[PDB]
Amino acid sequence: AAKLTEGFSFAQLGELYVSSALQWHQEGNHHIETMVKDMTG
Amino acid sequence: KEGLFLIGTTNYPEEIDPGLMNRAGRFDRAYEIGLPDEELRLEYMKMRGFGIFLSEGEIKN
Amino acid sequence: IPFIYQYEEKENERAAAGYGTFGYLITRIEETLYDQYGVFYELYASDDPNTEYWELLVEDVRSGSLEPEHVAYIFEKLEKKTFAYDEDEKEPDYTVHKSIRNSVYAYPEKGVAFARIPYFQDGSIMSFDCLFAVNDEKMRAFLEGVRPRLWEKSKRKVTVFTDGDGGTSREQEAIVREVQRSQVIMNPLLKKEIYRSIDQFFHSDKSFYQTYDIPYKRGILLYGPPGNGKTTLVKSIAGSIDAPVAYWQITEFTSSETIEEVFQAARRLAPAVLVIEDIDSMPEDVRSFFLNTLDGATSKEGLFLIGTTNYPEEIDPGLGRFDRAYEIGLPDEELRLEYMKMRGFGIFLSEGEIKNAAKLTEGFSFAQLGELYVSSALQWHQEGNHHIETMVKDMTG
Repeated sequence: AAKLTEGFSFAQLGELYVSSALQWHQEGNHHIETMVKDMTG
Repeated sequence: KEGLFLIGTTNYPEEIDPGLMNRAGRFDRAYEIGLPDEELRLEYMKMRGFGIFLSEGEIKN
Repeated sequence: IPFIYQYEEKENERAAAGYGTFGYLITRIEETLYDQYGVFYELYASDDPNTEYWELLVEDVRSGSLEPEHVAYIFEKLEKKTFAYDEDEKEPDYTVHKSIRNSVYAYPEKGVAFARIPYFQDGSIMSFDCLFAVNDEKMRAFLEGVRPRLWEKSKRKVTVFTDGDGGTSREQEAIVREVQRSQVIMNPLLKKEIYRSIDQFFHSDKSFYQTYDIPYKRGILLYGPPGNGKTTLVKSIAGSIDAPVAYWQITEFTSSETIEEVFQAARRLAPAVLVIEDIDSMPEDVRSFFLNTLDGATSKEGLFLIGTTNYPEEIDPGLGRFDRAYEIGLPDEELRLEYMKMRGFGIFLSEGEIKNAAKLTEGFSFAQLGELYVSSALQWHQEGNHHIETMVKDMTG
């Protein structure tokens, strides 16, 4: 995830954390690769 | 300790400070409240009371 | 555990400053009310900050009403008489009557009594306003009655709010001219429509609003090209309504603060019509806040707002946040003709001459028909001759 987050601000890595946290806490599933690719686009 | 839930309103989303948006703190989701479609207009007219003086067909019309 | 101050007070040093005079006056006011009415009045406000019903008291005394009875003077050698005359008001009142300060008054049927107790300090003469009642139920009924009395009294008046640097200035004015509905010169179809709201809001039973579940408020915008007499029209509409009328004069001092003052003061006269002329003159930094007072989450009821603008563009950017916006154009032939009979052309013209003059005044504003009237009047009053056809043709050119 460090490798895929090129061009990411610290804030964006933070917003990634909160959004990735719910999913793991909601769906038992984090889906970071899906979420980094969706947050870039 | 323990939680403010903020709700902001605007008729002019263009004049919004963009810093407000898509952060978990500050406003993390925005929703558009748009003109009602026909099904919703018909729903509004019924609860509002148009049925007092309008027939079921006059309201549909 | 030790105490620094060990001085032991004479019992004479326990006395409360000012209480010996005040408690003595209150006791005597109560003894005197008992002697005259046979009941016991109790203090309910020792220096009442409320002014509304204290102003009703003064107007009651001033106008010779039977209801408030003069019970006693407080100090033998302070004033027993006063007069309404204040040189700062527009309309002087020369009424002379018994003083309010230095007096005790009672509304004996109401069970409520008033004493304005004088005292000396820095260096003027001031007073404690003291309110008495025979029991809690009468006190409450008296308070509940204040607003309906103020309402009836303000039907008979027009209240102007002029925004200033400190705040808004309230000014009551006599209804020197009453206005019948037949004197509202206006497009008949739209006159009919507006008066449906007005008659329901002011001249009917209020049950309509509860039956259809309809907020009890309204706001209409009257717009059109300049000189179309919008202002004279709104005053004419306002004058046809059997309810207090309040005019709000936007100035360069209008802020979100004066707005709230004016609306809270009008809302005390609810139901009332609130006239707002040239709402386009208000500063652009309060306009967002202003439109919220009419439709926001905490907007209130009881007011029928009527505004006028020449720039509908700038007031209600959604043009829509007023309930309805009506265009007032220049008068067509029949309106021009109603105008001429109401303004008094029939003084010096035959009916044929009026009909004709209505016909020749195409494109005339109401103001221009007015300026025609004054100029045509002199001639008939100066030369025995009116020469309207000559004067309309000369005023167009």
